[PDB]
Amino acid sequence: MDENYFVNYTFKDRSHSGRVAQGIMKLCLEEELFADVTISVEGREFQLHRLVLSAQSCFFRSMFTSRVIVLQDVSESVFQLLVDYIYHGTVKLRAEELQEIYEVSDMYQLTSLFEECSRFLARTVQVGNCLQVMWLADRHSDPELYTAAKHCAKTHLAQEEFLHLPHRLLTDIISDNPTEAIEAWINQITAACKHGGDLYVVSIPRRMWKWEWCAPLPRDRLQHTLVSVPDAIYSLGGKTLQDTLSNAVIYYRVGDNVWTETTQLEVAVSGAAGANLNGIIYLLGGEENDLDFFTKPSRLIQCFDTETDKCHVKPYVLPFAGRMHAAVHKDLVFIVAEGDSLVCYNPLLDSFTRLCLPEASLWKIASCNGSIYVFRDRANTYKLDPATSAVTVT
Amino acid sequence: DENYFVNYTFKDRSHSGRVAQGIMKLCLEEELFADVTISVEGREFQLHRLVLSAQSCFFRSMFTSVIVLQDVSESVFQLLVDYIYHGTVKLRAEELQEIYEVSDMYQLTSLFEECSRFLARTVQVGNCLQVMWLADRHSDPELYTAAKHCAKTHLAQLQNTEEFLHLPHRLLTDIISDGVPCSQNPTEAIEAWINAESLRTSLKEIGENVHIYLIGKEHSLAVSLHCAEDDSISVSGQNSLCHQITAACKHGGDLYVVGGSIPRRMWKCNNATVDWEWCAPLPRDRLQHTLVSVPGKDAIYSLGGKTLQDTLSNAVIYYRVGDNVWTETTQLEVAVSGAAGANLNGIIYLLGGEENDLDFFTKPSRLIQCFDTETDKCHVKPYVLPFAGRMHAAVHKDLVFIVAEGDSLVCYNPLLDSFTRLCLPESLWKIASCNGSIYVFRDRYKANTYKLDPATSAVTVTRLLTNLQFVLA
Amino acid sequence: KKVCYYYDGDIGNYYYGQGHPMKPHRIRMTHNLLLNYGLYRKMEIYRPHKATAEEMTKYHSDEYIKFLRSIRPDNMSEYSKQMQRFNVGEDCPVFDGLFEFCQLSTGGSVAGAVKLNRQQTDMAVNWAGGLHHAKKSEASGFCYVNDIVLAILELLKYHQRVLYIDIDIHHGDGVEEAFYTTDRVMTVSFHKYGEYFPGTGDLRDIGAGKGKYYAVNFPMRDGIDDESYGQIFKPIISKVMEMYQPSAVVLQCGADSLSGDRLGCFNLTVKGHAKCVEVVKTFNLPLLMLGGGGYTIRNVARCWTYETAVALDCEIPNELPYNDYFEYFGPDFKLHISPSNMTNQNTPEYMEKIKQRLFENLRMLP
Ligand SMILES: Cn1nnc(-c2ccc3c(c2)[nH]c2nc(Cc4ccccc4)nc(N[C@H]4CC[C@H](N)CC4)c23)n1
Ligand SMILES: [Zn+2]
Repeated sequence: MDENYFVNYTFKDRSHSGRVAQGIMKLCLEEELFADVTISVEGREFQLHRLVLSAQSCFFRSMFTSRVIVLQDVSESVFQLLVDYIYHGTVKLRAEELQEIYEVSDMYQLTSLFEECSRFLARTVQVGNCLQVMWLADRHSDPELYTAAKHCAKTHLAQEEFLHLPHRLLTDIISDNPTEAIEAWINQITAACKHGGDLYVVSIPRRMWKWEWCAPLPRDRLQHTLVSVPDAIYSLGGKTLQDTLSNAVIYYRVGDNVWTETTQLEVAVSGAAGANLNGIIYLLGGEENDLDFFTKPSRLIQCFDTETDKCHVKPYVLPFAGRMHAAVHKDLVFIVAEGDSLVCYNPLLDSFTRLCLPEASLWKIASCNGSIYVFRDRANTYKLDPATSAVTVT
Repeated sequence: DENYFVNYTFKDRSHSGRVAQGIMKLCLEEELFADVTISVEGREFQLHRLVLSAQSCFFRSMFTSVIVLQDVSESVFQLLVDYIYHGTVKLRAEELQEIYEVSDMYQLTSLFEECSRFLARTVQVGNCLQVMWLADRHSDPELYTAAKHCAKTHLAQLQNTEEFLHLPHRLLTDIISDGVPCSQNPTEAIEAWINAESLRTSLKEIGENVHIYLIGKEHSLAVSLHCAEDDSISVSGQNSLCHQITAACKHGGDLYVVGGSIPRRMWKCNNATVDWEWCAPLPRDRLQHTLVSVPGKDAIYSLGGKTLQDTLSNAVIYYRVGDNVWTETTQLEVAVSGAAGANLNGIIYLLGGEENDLDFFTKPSRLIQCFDTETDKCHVKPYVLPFAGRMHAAVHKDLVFIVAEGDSLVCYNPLLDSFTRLCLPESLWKIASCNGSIYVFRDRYKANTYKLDPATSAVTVTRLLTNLQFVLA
Repeated sequence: KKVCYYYDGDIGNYYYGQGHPMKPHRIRMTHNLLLNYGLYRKMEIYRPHKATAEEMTKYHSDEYIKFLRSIRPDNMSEYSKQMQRFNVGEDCPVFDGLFEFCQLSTGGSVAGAVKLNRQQTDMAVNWAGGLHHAKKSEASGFCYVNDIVLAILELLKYHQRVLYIDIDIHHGDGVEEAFYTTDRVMTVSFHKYGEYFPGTGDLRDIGAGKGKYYAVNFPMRDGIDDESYGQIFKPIISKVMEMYQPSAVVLQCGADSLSGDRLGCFNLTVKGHAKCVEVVKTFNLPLLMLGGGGYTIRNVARCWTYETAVALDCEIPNELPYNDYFEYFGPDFKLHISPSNMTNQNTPEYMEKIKQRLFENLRMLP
């Protein structure tokens, strides 16, 4: 550069963003000052602030720049929590006032909340309300929610809202007993993985069968993970033939039966659980190195970026260490192990959620299109609804 | 957040940035919602009560209780407000005194501490008394000590500063409280200070000690230097260990060398005698391990280094000076060898070396990893150095000077995570910091030593071992 | 029982070069301490015969031995391409009369092993041998000839299965390499591991092939004290000899393990170190105590007299006799040393995990 620290340099305060954020938090809601505006919703009056409202929302900037002002279609509760979000930044989302918050936060320019409610409305879509959600995602500019509504409309198309559905939506619904429904119209082994209906399985740790034959692994490993990224099957971690923990990662392109080598994990783990989340690979705990000569149950989270080919440890630790098995339901991973203590991990947010399990053996959690299926190692097929936390025997 | 499918709290980690970047884009780019007008020297500025109150605790006390101030100047106010709104300001040496006083008066601590550190880093004997008095008035501990220390080191020259004569007794006593080596002759100036009991009852003479040790000529000789007079260096020791030194560290006024056949032993020269002592041998078979001396722990650290099997070692072992024992500590994040090592007020920095390449090789390294002595934990800096390889780092004041292969010389500051390129006159060089200056030594001479100051980036030539394998600060 | 002592008088005159750690003078120190200590009379003292090169080459390659026979300080400029492939020259320096010392060291070790070989005695204290690092093809460590291998090889002629316990800080890689494959020799070393000189001993490494489950190595960390060492040593050897039942033990007492060593990171007391000898003595088998690695010559002497006293089952006092080397020892002038305090990174769970793992490494032993 051209800045002598002994003569002239510029100082960048990395704590400025937090300082102003908390200054707003403390000096706006806890004690009301410098309000300079008043907004009335359904009778209730909110003593807001012009600057904050027009700072992270361009509806209140384009609508303020160009005394008491009354809104048109928002509830007094929903708008109040919106105010909290625009002021605190941490709001409490609830499934009852979800359909409304989606629209009000969309017609306001609050993008982060718009995506948040989009994810909420996409992970709680039900076949009964699927078509209504599809119409909701049609009126508003939401492609991701539109596809999520399309899936539940397609994978359950066999079973009012569909009777009067316009042909425009029906074309997209049918693009991806179909004819009967459309008649009405608008009138041993070490590792393994499932790649779109191909139950690939790993004599010696080199054989692969699909039975059939495939290219052999470029490394002999045990207790190595295996994922099904849709565009190759990845192998990470493991224990070497010399009883030492592995640290290498290799692809497997389905088209060309070659295993390419790539970046190494920052922490060599074994027996970890693997979960692919929309192109990012999550390794779940495992048997980490201990005392430089043995292993220990571990609670560590490994985020490996497939597109960019990088690896990283998040500081957060799993609630229960040791061997674990995980599955991807929707937008998040459900993690279980022996102990009947199911946990839910949502990678986008920084938080877990614990849930009780029947006492009933190491559990084996799955993730079907319909719902979750937690198996027992000894205890029959189960199906639990995460919304109610209630499990029903098959 | 009981149930993600029913009800949970939603937290935006990007909200603070959404607001901070929604404030610059409005309150400055397109002035709106300006409730309050504040004028400095007849220069009105349209300002918001909310932002200034949310950052300053002094303006808030005025808003709650067209304001016009008196002490502050217009130019310093412009960038002060551009700091409140932006957070980034361009500090300049000429006007920093005013920034110090104004920012302290406005309780803006961040831009008060960073100029309480700018002042503490550019303090010289010309203005040492003035800054020390100012720090006393503004009740600044770190700058007060960093100004009294400079005054106490150069007390001999300050005897005719005309401010030493016009000083309150408390300040003179605090100056003569510690340090003040006999080379400066404290009694001579103290006698003229009256022109009188506390001054003479407590004046501890530290005594000048050798502060620079060169190792070289390969019967390898270790010569000692002590910068004296003005901008001049001298010689006060020609000790020869008659062994093969492979590593060294300077702790206090002592030179802890390591080496000999099977270089695992230790020695120590007090520089007061040619009688070497014997210390606990290094408990590891490692070479190219950096030696860092931490005076605030009375310890010497050995970090990194190659093993006898040509595999890099990420092991750190310290050595207590009093107990005379080597003890293990937390390992480094990545293994290095030959990395320059510098300790900055308790934090040990490992700069570069030869990181292990993927294909069983030792690539030249550019990482900066720091291991905190107090927390005893090590972590890697996200950014990297511009040059990689062998280099000789020397802490100067609060920042690190790094001369690698070539002639480029960066000035890494850890707090700001920023560098500053400086061009040396036109060979792998070496540097150190005697007194309050930087000395740069040529690896092989057959001019040898250049003394430079970062201010004005000037390199003055100042003026016998053929080889210079090790130079210690 | 009867005790045999082997020491040639002119074994402390083999200067290793200036500044080298290993000084064979320590061998004289012990033998000078024994006379003034009132122990020489009680023990049968012999004189070691220079082992012939043809006898020395029973394990080492013939070219290596001839190279040793010819290398001299003067006739060395021509001998320049041989030092760079035999590891001689820098770490294992050449010195005046190198091969003569190489024969004196192997002499008493093989004569002793002959004496227990003939079922004539019980203990053979050769404080001059114990060089456990010289590899078959070339030198290593500070050694040149691995006298231990010749001693074991002599025992193997008559004894069926033989033990070798090593308590030197280093791994003694030479002996292990010499008997990795074979099942007739059970080597158990208590070394220090992790960025140390040998670098070969690891819990995962055992004798390959026919030597499966034999070469029991115990890695350790720095600063292990006497109580931990006692607690670990006994319940392993008492199980090894309980599933191996060796006919004879070859036990090596390296003096690196003591505290205050030049090249050792351990923390030990002479009682703690010379308790391995009172442990093995209670098994009542032919026992061959060798010398070995020791670099604190003052502590090496203090250590090596004490196991000599233990072998005789004699009791000896702390006050040192006024010998020739009396001025060398500490101002207290006592025999027993106190351990300067240093942290023991051998945590109880760590040692217990290794002890258990070793226990199944011997329960699988046939
Ligand atoms: C039973 N026993 N007692 N003491 C030893 C012993 C024996 C040897 C060494 C040693 C201890 N410590 C040492 N440290 C170093 C410094 C170093 C460390 C890491 C990487 C490079 C150098 N180099 C050593 N030797 C080299 C081997 C290659 C040869 N070309 C020159 C000499 C040795 N064994
Ligand atoms: Zn040894």
